[PDB]
Amino acid sequence: QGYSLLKRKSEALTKRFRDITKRIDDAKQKMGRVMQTAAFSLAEVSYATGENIGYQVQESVSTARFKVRARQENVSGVYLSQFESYIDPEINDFRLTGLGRGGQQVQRAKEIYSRAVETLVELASLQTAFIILDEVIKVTNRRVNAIEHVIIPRTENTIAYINSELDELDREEFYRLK
Amino acid sequence: EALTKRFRDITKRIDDAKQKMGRVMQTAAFSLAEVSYATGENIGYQVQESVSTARFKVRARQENVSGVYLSQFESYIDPEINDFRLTGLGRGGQQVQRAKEIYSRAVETLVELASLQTAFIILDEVIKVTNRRVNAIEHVIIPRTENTIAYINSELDELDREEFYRL
Amino acid sequence: MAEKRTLIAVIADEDTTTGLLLAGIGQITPETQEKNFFVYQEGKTTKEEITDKFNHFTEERDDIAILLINQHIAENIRARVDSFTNAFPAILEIPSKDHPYDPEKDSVLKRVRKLFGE
Amino acid sequence: AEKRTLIAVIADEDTTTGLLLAGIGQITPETQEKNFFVYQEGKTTKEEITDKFNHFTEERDDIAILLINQHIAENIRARVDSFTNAFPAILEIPSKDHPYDPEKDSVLKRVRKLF
Repeated sequence: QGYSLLKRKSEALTKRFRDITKRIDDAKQKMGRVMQTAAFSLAEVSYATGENIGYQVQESVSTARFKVRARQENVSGVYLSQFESYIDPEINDFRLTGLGRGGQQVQRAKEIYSRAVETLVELASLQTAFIILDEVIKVTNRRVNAIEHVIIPRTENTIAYINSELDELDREEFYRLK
Repeated sequence: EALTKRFRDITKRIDDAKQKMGRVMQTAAFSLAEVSYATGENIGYQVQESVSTARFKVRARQENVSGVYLSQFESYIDPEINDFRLTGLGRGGQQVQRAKEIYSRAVETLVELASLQTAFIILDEVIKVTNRRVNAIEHVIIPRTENTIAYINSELDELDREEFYRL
Repeated sequence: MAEKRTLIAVIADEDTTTGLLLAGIGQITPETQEKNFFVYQEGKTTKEEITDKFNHFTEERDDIAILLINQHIAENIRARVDSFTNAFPAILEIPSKDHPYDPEKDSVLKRVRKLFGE
Repeated sequence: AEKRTLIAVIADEDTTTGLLLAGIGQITPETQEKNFFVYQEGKTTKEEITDKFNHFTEERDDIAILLINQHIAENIRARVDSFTNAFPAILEIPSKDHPYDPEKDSVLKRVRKLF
């Protein structure tokens, strides 16, 4: 099997890739919901306490607790970028002031954002794979269409044409020669 | 399916073409025999004797067709090289002229068949290669991506759940 | 290239930036006094100023591994973003609190492409 | 590809004479070598055909298409089936007393498989 095989695999693969893409979109939406919910809870606390969280957070930045470690990994010929988060324990957390009871709400939001960011590091690692995978699907479906909707018809013509040339030659011999 | 029948027909039409080639060529050969017999001249000898450089050559060319690259042949006819001037045929000379005309057109037809077989051969190799890529991808990168994305969605579901604890 | 790249850089609005900074990704290079995040404001931040920062995190700095950017901001400079093709930094377009979800108009594949900087 | 410009022939008397008339024949002036080999049904040995086939297919870099009578190729079907390179393109054609069988044709088999 060749075309009949390719055709089947091509299609099986395009469904698998449609699902992946859908699940990545689903993940992307949840990211949005998760992050805004967290943001809304900081607003709540900021409003309630009068403190400006965004100010305090941003002005206390110095050195990164949350870093990554970046690798290039050869996988069946294609080079992929992978990331692993690493968390420096030498660096302390933020100690936000003037929140009182609201401090625990912020603590929990921080817990959430950290886990969300880790999730982004994993999506980022997923990126090169999906990009390659995208182009493979596109190319593969280009070939299958060429064969089906171009190369075959074009060959059906060529062979029809060739037979007409030979019919005319046969005809011209019946007459010009004998 | 529809496509496999269209391809079966092509293979049939190629066989049909191949047979006509046989008939067309033998008929021409018959007419040279007729002349050789009638005139006493030995056409095969004279023809072969006057060969030096090819009048009829080809040029292999590469044609991109919807992404896939195909090799085509185009016949090239060197005008520097003259035609044969066969001697001792008299009236029979015109019969031989006409047969030469026919053989030339027949050969052009063979160049086209060669291009066609070459097309399918290349096309064969493209399919093989393309299915090799698809299997390579499907062996590792696909599964790995499917897991990672499943895992990622579970993390986010739990985070969503932990936020919605709000009562 | 790879071993030097350990930071996550951000080009994003007030709310997004605050959340990420809480996760602990922010850093000030002590020698150069540079930050690895740039807060964006609609109305005030110029297209030219975004392009500077994008170029800066992407090509001028050797230590950024991942660049997070609000999709809306990247849309302002889509030309520049699409043209960037290097393996590092990995570029991730994400939502804001003002824009949690994607337009229902957009196909799944388009949404996912934009996510990955296309 | 660029070096391949000739049509070579391995064929009987009649077939060869016709093709030579069309103008495909050529003699390398220094080597005195030809791009055609006439075959005779009683006389030409299997070993001698294999030499010429190998010569036009692998020893020479300038042949683009090799024409061959199906009957002749049938004598060396083992060797012909095993040859798979795109160049020279190999074209089995019928001859007198030997009508063309599709299913013997090596290229046509390969193309039939995989449809």
